[PDB]
Amino acid sequence: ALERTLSIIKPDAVAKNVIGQIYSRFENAGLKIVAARMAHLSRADAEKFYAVHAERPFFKDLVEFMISGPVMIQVLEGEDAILKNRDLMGATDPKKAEKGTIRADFADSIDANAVHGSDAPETARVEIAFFFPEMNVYSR
Ligand SMILES: [Cl-]
Repeated sequence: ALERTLSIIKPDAVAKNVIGQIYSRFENAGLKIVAARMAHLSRADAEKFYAVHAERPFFKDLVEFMISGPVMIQVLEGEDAILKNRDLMGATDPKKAEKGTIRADFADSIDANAVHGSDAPETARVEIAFFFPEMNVYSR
């Protein structure tokens, strides 16, 4: 019963050099990094990634904050990986995010919000496949 979710450490949190602290929150919550790479998404990639929000007001900002610098992309595996990741991340608005979460601690605003996590099983499957061939996802 170990599912997988896609996580991105966004360019604001990479720029702060806290990849390690965030990673440790995943690992101490019993999640395992089974795929990882550092990438700089093109605008096009960010758009396909965020397609589900295309005709939305916050789309422009969400793409441009995702492509402003390098990001750290990983597949996290474990029991209830998707929801555990979401608990660790906290609310999308840091202002309304609980103490001890990744966003409360590292997010500068709604746009510069430190991380992404997949929101359900179907989005997790599609996001993992977007960034990684299974050949490079190592279940352990
Ligand atoms: Cl551009």
